[PDB]
Amino acid sequence: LDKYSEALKDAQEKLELAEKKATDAEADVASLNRRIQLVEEELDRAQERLATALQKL
Amino acid sequence: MQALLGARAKESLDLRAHLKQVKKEDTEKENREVGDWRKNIDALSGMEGRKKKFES
Repeated sequence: LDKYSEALKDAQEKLELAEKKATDAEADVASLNRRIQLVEEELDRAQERLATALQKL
Repeated sequence: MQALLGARAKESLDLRAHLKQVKKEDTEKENREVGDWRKNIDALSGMEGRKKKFES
């Protein structure tokens, strides 16, 4: 029991840490997707503004 | 024959040059020194685990 309880506190702690890693990694998948979309949007806008600048050119 | 026309041309171009000079002075004073900044973002991506603060 102590071995399963301890194996569990460790599987569970490793899990909280892996889940945290996933949570934080996911927080970053999301922060990266926000930056990617902000930058892709600025890029598409740079390209819209470029197409416009080129049209205005 | 051409005196008045020469005078008006000189005065007009001089006025344009004066306005361009006075504005270009201001544009020239400091140019890169009024440059940009950085604003770095992390988005908590460097999270390492638990923290002393009580929010978590």
